[PDB]
Amino acid sequence: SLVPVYIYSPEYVSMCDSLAKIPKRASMVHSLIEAYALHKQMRIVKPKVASMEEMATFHTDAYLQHLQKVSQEGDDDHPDSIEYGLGYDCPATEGIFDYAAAIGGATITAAQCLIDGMCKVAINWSGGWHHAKKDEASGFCYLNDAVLGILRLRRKFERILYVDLDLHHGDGVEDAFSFTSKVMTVSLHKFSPGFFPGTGDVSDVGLGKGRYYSVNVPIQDGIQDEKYYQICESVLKEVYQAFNPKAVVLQLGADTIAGDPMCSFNMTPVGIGKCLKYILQWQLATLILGGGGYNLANTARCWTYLTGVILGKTLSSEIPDHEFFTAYGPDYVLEITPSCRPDRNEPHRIQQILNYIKGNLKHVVI
Ligand SMILES: Cn1cc(C(=O)Cc2ccccc2)cc1/C=C/C(=O)NO
Ligand SMILES: [K+]
Ligand SMILES: [K+]
Ligand SMILES: [Zn+2]
Ligand SMILES: [Zn+2]
Repeated sequence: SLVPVYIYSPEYVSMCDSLAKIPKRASMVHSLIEAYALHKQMRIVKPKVASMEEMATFHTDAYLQHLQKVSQEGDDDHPDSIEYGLGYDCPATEGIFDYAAAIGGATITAAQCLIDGMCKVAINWSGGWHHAKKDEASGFCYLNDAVLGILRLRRKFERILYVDLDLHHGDGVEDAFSFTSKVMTVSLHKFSPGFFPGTGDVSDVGLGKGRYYSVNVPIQDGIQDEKYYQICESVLKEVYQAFNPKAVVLQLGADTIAGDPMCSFNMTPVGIGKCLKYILQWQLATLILGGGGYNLANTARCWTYLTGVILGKTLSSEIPDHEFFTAYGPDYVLEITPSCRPDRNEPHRIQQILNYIKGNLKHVVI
């Protein structure tokens, strides 16, 4: 149809809530999307928990298995943990395996729907776990659903484009497809000394026949909706022309929005929204994902607003009373206001980058 597919299931939302770093976030988001009763304008779909075999299409058995053990326990001692990433920035708590599988399945489902012509846009705000390596958790990413969806997607579509708008660089997803030309990865993110993962400069382009098939736009603190769109809509224009994608997987981690603990970018869901609109306009099959977002209230407002955009709907400022109303204090409005920090993004260095890029995107043609 022309109607968007909204991957959802009360079981699933509960599952996602159990994640340490972002408790009750999944619920808060569905709850708010429901309060603006947008779900009514979408096609709900239950997540087909990823099979051991499906997850294994990108992750080593050794890893998936170890992730399983620990999940049915508590990583009792296991000094081998570090070998797989389980530690602090990826706590191997109990029953996370089911957690992973739940999410990875959802994203896979989303991709299935897109494949089966059931819709042009499939959503899974829980997904977006872009750091997970083929065999080693990373920055709260125990499973890389982002990649899985791309794989499942490549079944029907030839060239697939992955646009990562999370605050952090989408290393995991990028690596997975660093050596191929069938999948292109575009990532906007804060790049600085010490800032995790600290990978993906602009000189990062890919390897072998995957060279120039990995584009990275390093941004600096303070960037707002103004410049961000300029920068983004600029790159996405080139990428589109020189790549001609068949489908698109878009990660929209809200850890870039003003107010997020990450205190780096100074974006508001409206800006990210404009980027979303620009992509959607290509009317290719598109798989939407969540990801970072740690100022929960805000993360909810953001993704809800975006969901609105996806429906070409205009939401009212008044935050609809709902299960978490209290949380949107003290103004209870949808809009987010950019903090008052300077935008350390020198316009010279920027244009310098947008050329470096389009220049590399020149080869992609040739
Ligand atoms: C909150 N978080 C902490 C880490 C680290 O492991 C390390 C770190 C080290 C020095 C400065 C800042 C962060 C990674 C994340 C989030 C990733 C994310 O949301 N991906 O989508
Ligand atoms: K990113
Ligand atoms: K690539
Ligand atoms: Zn272990
Ligand atoms: Zn992030």
